[PDB]
Formats: sequence, C-alpha cells, structure tokens
Amino acid sequence: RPNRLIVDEAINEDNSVVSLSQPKMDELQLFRGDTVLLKGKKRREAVCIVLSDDTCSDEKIRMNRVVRNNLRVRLGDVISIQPCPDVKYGKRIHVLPIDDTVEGITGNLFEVYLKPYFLEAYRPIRKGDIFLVRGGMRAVEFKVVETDPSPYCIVAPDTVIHCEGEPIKREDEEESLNEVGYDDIGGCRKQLAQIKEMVELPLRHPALFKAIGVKPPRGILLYGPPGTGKTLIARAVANETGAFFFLINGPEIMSKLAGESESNLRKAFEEAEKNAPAIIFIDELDAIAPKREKTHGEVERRIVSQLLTLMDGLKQRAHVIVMAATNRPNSIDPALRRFGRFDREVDIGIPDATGRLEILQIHTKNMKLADDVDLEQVANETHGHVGADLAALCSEAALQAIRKKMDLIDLEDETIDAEVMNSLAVTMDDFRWALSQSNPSALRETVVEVPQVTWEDIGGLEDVKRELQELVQYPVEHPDKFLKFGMTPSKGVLFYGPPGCGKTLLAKAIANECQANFISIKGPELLTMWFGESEANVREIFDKARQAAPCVLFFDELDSIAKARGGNIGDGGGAADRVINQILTEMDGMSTKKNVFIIGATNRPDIIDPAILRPGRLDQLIYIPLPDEKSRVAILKANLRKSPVAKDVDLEFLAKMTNGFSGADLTEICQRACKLAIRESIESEIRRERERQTNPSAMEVEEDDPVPEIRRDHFEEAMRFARRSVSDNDIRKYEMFAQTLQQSRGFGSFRFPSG
Amino acid sequence: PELLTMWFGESEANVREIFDKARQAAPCVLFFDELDSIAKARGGNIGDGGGAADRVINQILTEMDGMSTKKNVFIIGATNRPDIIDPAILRPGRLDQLIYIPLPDEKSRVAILKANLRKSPVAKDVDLEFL
Ligand SMILES: Nc1ncnc2c1ncn2[C@@H]1O[C@H](COP(=O)(O)OP(=O)(O)O)[C@@H](O)[C@H]1O
Ligand SMILES: Nc1ncnc2c1ncn2[C@@H]1O[C@H](COP(=O)(O)OP(=O)(O)O)[C@@H](O)[C@H]1O
Repeated sequence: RPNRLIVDEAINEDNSVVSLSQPKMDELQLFRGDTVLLKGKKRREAVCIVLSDDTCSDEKIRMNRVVRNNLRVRLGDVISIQPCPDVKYGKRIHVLPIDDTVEGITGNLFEVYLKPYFLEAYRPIRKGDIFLVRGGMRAVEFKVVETDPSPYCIVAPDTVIHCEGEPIKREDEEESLNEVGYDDIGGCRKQLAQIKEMVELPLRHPALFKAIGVKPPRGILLYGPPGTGKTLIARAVANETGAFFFLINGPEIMSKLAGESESNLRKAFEEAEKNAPAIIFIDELDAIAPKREKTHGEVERRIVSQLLTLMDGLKQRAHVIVMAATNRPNSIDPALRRFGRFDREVDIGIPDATGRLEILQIHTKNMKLADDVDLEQVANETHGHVGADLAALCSEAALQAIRKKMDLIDLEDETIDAEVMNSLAVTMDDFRWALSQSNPSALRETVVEVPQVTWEDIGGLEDVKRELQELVQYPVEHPDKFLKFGMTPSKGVLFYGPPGCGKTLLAKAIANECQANFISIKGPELLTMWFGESEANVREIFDKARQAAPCVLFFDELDSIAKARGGNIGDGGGAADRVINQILTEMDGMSTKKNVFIIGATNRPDIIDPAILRPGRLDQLIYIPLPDEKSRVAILKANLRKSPVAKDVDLEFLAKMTNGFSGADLTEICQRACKLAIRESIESEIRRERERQTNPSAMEVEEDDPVPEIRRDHFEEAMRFARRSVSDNDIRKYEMFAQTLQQSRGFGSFRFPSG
Repeated sequence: PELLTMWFGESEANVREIFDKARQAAPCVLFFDELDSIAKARGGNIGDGGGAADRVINQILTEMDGMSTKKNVFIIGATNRPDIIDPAILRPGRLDQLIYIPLPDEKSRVAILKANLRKSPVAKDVDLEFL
C-alpha cells in the first residue's frame, strides 16, 4: 500500500501545512495547495494543505504539533493520505474558546485573535478539531463546534463567524497542550539525538526486542551545570514517547523522619513498575548518594544501600527506565557505575552562539517584538548564560516594558482587554536594560565550541596551511590507506616562533575547517594548577577532551613553567614534575583510535623539556616565521575589514614601509587609527553642541560631522607612534635553533643507486 | 614518568603493590625504564626532590634485597646515562652485571631494515643493502 506514511517532526510551524517529498507528489499526482484528507487512529480526521519540501524522505511525512494532536497519534506511527478535491467554500463557522486558556482576558476575541489568523489564509477546517492562536502574552485554543457544509469547509471572506458563549470545558482524551514537546528544546540537538536513539525503541515497541533478546539500557546519567534544562529533556521524552513519568525529588526523600525514607523509595519503585513503560527520574542525585567520605551519619548509608539494592533488583520488569540528574560526574558514590546500574553517561553542555539564538526565539514566542529588535546581536553579545538566565532575562524585559505604560486600567477587576495589551512593542532598549542588571551564573566554565575564524582571517603562511592539512584532515577522511600502509598517524604538533604572530589563529582556523570542538588552556591556568594541586585538573580536562571527540586540544604557553622556575624561584620544581608527568602520562594513555589532537605553542623552544619531543608524543615541529612584505598587505587587508574604509591611503605602501613587524603591531596601529577617528568625531560633536549653547537654534538641521571613514591624517597620526615589538636578537636565536635542528638533516642527493 | 610521579608522597605504597604483583604472578621479568631520570630531575635549579629521590631509591633497594630465590622474578633496569646512577645499586645481590648495547652496524642495519619492512604494501621493492 503506497498511500500510508509515517509521521515525523516538521519545521514549518503553521497549523495547516504538511511537507511531502516531490517523488510522493509525482506518484500520487499531488499538486501544491490542494486539500488532502488525513485519517489516523481512534477514527479521528482532519484536513490540511500540501507544501513542497525536499528535506523529508519519500516514505516520511513532516507535520506540526497541532495536527498531530488533532489526529491523536504520536510521532513514529502511520497515517493515510489522499487527495480530497470535493471541498468547497464554507458558509458559517461556530467557534468556542477552551476554559483553561482564557482565564482573565474578557475582551473581543473576534477582533483580537480570529481576525488576523483567518485573514487571507483559506485554511480548511473540520468539525471537532482544535487549533491554537498566538496572541498578546498567552496562547488561546478554539474548538470548532459547527461548520457549513459539514464536515469540510474553506475560509472565505463572506463567512459567518460566531465567537460568543460559555467556554467549553476541557476534554479527557484531548492530549492537553502546553505540555513540553520537542519544539521547546533548543541548542541540544546532538545530545537529544543520542538520548532518543536508545530510548525510543524500548519504549515505543516493548515486546519485539525482548522476543529477539538484547540487553536494553537500565540507566542514563544526565550531568551538567544547573539550569541547563535536564528535567525539561526528561519530561519531553516521557511526554512524547508515551509513558508514566514519575518524578521523585532529592530533598523530599531526605526531609522525611528517617524510617520512612526507604518506605517512600520502595513504594515509588513498586508503583512505577506496574504502570507499563515507566520512566523514573531521580532529580538531584548527589543530594542522597554523595561521595563516600562526605557522608558522616548512618541514615545516608542506609538510603544509599536501599537505592543500590532496588536498582539491582530491577530485573527486566515492564521496561522501566531510570534517569538521574547530577551536577558533576565525580560527586556521586563510585559504586553507582558498575555494570547493571547507571552506566551510560550523557552530558548537557552550556549552549554557545547559535544555541542562545534558538533559546531566545523559543522564549520570545508570544510577545510582539518590534521590528528594530536584533535577537542575533543579543545572542552574540551574551555569553556565560544558560537557559534559565535567558528565560529570566526575557521575563524582566517584558516587565520593564509593561511598567512604563501603567495607565491601562489599574482599577478594573476584570482583567485587561486584549486590545491595548496587543499594542506592546518590546524594543531594543528594554532588552539592553534587562541585560545590564542581570548577573550570569556559568562564567568560569571550560567552553567547548566550534570557533568561527575562517581561513581568510589569516593571510600568510601558505605552506604551514598545507602541513596542518596533511597532519589533520587526512586521517579522518581516508583511514583505509593509513591502516593498510602501516603507519600510525601523528598525535601531536608543536609550534614555535616569535611571540605574537598567528599561532592561536592557526589553531582556531584548523579547528573550524576540520569542523571539530576546540578547548583552550592558558599558561595562567597551568601555573594555577602548579602552585597547589596538580593531578585533578589534568585528569578532568583530558576526560572532557576525550568525551567530546573530535576536538583540538590546545596548550598555550607551554614554556611558562620553565620560565617561572628558571629564575630565583626554586621550590615549585616538584609540582613542575607533577604537571609534566600528568601531561606525559595522559598522552601515553590515549588510544590512537580516538581522534583527539594535541597542539602546543612555545615562545622559547630550547629550554623546554626534551622528553616531550619523542615519538608517541609531540613530534612534528613547524617553524612560524615573521610575515614580510607580501604577507603584511594581506594582514592589513584582513584586519581593516572592520566597518569603515580607507579609500585614500594605499595598503601596499605601508606594507613595504613597515618590514620586520608582527601582526600584533599592525593590529595595534589599526586600532589607534580608530581611536584617533573617535577622538576627532567626539570633539567635533562637542564643539557643535557648545556652538548651539552659544546661540539657540544656531543650525536647525545638522550635517555630516566627520564621516565614518578613516582618513589619511588619522593614519599618519596613529603611525607616528609605532613600535618594533621584537628585537633582532630573538630572530637570530630562532634562526640559529632552526639551522641547528636542520644541520642533523644534511646530505648530498643520490644517483638512483642499484636500479 | 610514573617513577618520577611517585616521589611526591606515595613513595611506599606504589612500590609495595608493584613488587607484590610482580611476585605473585611469577614467573615475570620486571622492567624499570629510564632509571637515571631520578638523579636527572634531582639535578637542577630546584634541589627539592632529593629526599623524594632517595626515598624512592631506598624503597626499591629494600624491596629488592627482600627477594627470595625461590620465586623466578627477574629484574632488568635500563638507562642511557650510567655515570650518574647511585653506586649503591651496583653491588652483589642487586643489579650487578653490566651489558653495553652498541650502535647497529652493517648486518644489524640490514636486519632492522628488513624487520621494519613487513607492512601489507611492500610491493616487490628494491635492495636494502646500500641503504
Ligand atoms: N531549550 C532549552 N534549553 C535549556 N533550558 C531551557 C530551554 N527551554 C527552557 N529552558 C529553561 O529550563 C528551565 C527548566 O530547567 P530545570 O528543570 O531547572 O533544569 P535543572 O533542574 O537541571 O537545572 C525552564 O524554566 C526553562 O525556562
Ligand atoms: N592574519 C594575521 N596574521 C598574523 N597575526 C594576526 C593576524 N590577524 C590577527 N593577528 C594578531 O596576532 C595575534 C596573535 O597573538 P596571540 O594569539 O595573542 O598569542 P600567540 O603569540 O600565542 O599567537 C593576535 O593578537 C592578533 O591581533
């Protein structure tokens, strides 16, 4: 039967769209905009409008949430689709709002909600369905109770709409909305895919795999900083697959007077095991099963042992699945990782860059943003925030917007009419004000992300690009030839050269091109884990790097310890041995199959430990020279993209004139150019202001006080105070080391001996 | 690296269980690599691991002298800087015989080139004598 299709998550959020692949339209002779009739479970029915979309597969149908609840089906089931061309324009429509959606509106719902939603839409509806309308601050659902003709009709301008009456009370099998689905999660695509991979099958079809016989998972650990939304993920999964989500809180089991805590745990487990595909969620696991030495009393030991024995006693059952949420995966008791207990660990990292954009677009759904709002700019500016912080920021912005216009009713016991409340355009000013007075929470957290620097930010280093390409991209692209030819791929690369230049940009660019996460460790951190402890930090950072493969670990300023202990200070050498031994050991213990590179940059190469430069460790050495002439003009071109231009002075002339400079110096010069431009513009504005205060209305209209374009004179002023950052002696020393390492490589070719 | 790590504290335990594990799983050939690293890290601008150095060497020596000939446990130590090793090691009963490994020459070079020449893709290739 080539008519049925399996439902799937959609992208278009309109209430009357479906996404079919073009071969399906070719097979079923389906046009665009036709009316199709959809049959599903429970003998429910609805109509929709076909839209073209190539992303979905041929056997797969994409559809939104309102129609999915209309059909009383969940994702992964089957529906029947057909053309339905006999529908004609309706005559009259009777709609009635739901009781638990309009609490406190008391206004003309027809002019507020129905009129824009039904405008020039031609949305076909069927009697008995429910559709959701976005509005001022809330969402209102209407259940169409009567239409002419029945059951099918199409919206036309000359149709009768009745929106008066006692709101209908909620149904039972309606699958109440406002419950979190898959659209309420953003910035967690990969981890959500991983969770859905191993939980969908044992929950949707429970008997089939058991008949086959496999070991289904019996525990999933979700660990991450608080506020990232782990409970949201668990609740969304439970409400989507179909289960009996039974949360048990952390402190609630500790507040009970001793004896009945174990009784509560036992009752919870025995209740959850009977309701069939159940999903228990132990929130705040570390509160009841902490590290062993933390516990002092005896009730904690009894509670922990009770939990462990219940977990071991869970044998198959009705496919009950337990998930526990913790803060960091080293605080729980180590005994809760044996096989059979919690064994699969899935992390939920802090959203970065784009993820903040999706979170903000999810939260700023109901509110009517003004056209000047740039959500992308706010997302780019704000970092160190988690989901809860963004929600609080949006709420504070809404309240700031609503307070300055408190002349609305302030007296009427009946709540505000939707009319004025729909005339609130939250602007950029409110968002900036709310952002100003808000303290973040993440802050000091290691950031794992994809850097956005392209291979155009740098201009020179043409052959170093080739070397890095060979070292990095090929092993993950064509492993077959490497494994056949016999070589083990290189695991480390060490950079060395004059300070500044472009090491960090090279690392970020290669991480971007290879499309893998980037983790940076600075010298200050190395010394921080050099004056006190030395072991914990290295273990945790390497574990984090390994778990997020692929990634490009970076060790900036590896020579800092050698510089520090090379002076009068001679006591921290033991910790230096500690740090170097940790780095050596957890490079030696890394399996070559895992794709985790290591890159280190040193200003002074000679004084570093020669034990590192051994096979199986950082081996390849790449020399990074000082850019000269032709590279420098590209450096300037890359730097001065900014926003203004320099159409007057020639870049090539200053490239020729400034030979022997590092990139940092050129960026400094370009920055002082902007500083001079800002000074001149601001002093011009001040002069213009005072010349109005001398004579009121001196100029009715203003002019272009110095145009945002960096002139030549600013360039000369900024260039007059120029610096030669590096002296020649370091250049000779680096060249001497280069020729010394090259002198071991000396030989006078061949003649094809013994052909 | 592990030997250098076990200076700072844990200078008794780790040696104890490694020797115990070597003894219980007899026969075995215990291997100590980079034995000169002790005094190599000892010498420098720090001079603070010297107590750690002597304690590690002394647990090694005490456990070595406690061996019994009944168990076939063989100890081999390797180093590349012999002039710096503590002389107390070189006594009868402890590590005594000294064997010098010279650089490969002629037939040794051919043999190692052949040994490294297994691979899957060697094709038919050419002579290795001249290399
Ligand atoms: N896509 C999202 N990602 C992360 N957090 C979100 C997202 N959408 C909403 N949130 C916020 O997460 C909060 C719930 O998370 P919470 O249960 O506190 O996690 P935890 O309890 O682990 O800190 C909600 O109040 C919501 O504002
Ligand atoms: N295309 C480029 N070539 C060389 N240097 C550049 C280029 N673009 C920017 N720079 C400058 O080079 C500097 C790199 O120095 P930095 O990353 O701080 O330390 P490191 O010495 O480890 O690279 C940056 O501050 C940046 O301003």
